[PDB]
Amino acid sequence: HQAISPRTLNAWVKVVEEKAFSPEVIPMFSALSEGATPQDLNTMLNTVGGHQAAMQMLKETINEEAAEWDRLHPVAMAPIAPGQMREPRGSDIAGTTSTLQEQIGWMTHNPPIPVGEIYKRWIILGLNKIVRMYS
Amino acid sequence: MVNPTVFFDIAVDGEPLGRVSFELFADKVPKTAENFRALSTGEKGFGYKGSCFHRIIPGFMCQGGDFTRHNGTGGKSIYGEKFEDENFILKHTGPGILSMANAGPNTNGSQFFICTAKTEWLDGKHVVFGKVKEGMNIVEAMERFGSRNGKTSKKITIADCGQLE
Repeated sequence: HQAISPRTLNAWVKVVEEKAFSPEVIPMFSALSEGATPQDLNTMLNTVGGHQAAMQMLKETINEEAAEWDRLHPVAMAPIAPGQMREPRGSDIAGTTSTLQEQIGWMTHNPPIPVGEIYKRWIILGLNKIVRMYS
Repeated sequence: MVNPTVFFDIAVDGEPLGRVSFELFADKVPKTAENFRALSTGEKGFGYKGSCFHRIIPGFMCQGGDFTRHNGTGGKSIYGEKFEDENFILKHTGPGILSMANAGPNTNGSQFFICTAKTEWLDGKHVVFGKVKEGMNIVEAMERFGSRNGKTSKKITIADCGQLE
């Protein structure tokens, strides 16, 4: 693991500043976010300055998806067995309540729970909400 | 005495293994102690008699008390709702500690576990409420039926259980 680069970010910043919220933002986001951890996905999103209303629309979708995820994935009984990693909650997938090595484990466990791909799908559904409002 | 003593007679695929008894620390965690004591005597008309240790992890613990679904997804306390973590005064100090299993903070029902090792990292996450008095060797035997993910190789049941004194 290497945290995303200022180089990739600059690109996403240039994308959002020019194209606002045209359909083109979505395929771009997907390209720049290849293999991202949740932490990296949030660093990309945090780089957006302004567009507060649209950023809140994204957050609402992320919160809704995360709660759906919890609903469909009941917590297993603790205590967790030695060696085993706990199952991710919605907030873990979105990066608020998890660490980076946890994200890495899930992504690299057997098989993977690909918490980056999951969170990215939620983000994408939020970007679709924004694109349909603005364009 | 203030602290009650409970016994479980354990069977393996119907065959008697032996008896394990516990001291319940009612003097430190009276609400958690009373739940397990009442489930052990059956006095509320439901409880542990006949239920199974559904998850046994060698070198870690033995877990049971789901007498409603028998697989971890059930359990129910005597209080008509899951109940808060009473306190975390007592620690997970080695084999024979009796502690509550849970699905997060303040979600105690009827599931419990018996430590077969020191598990200090559980301190502050599971409420310790008792300890094995007699029968630790029976606990150690039960551990041989577990596996790394907890699946048991034979049906480990609480054939009978109640209060001593």
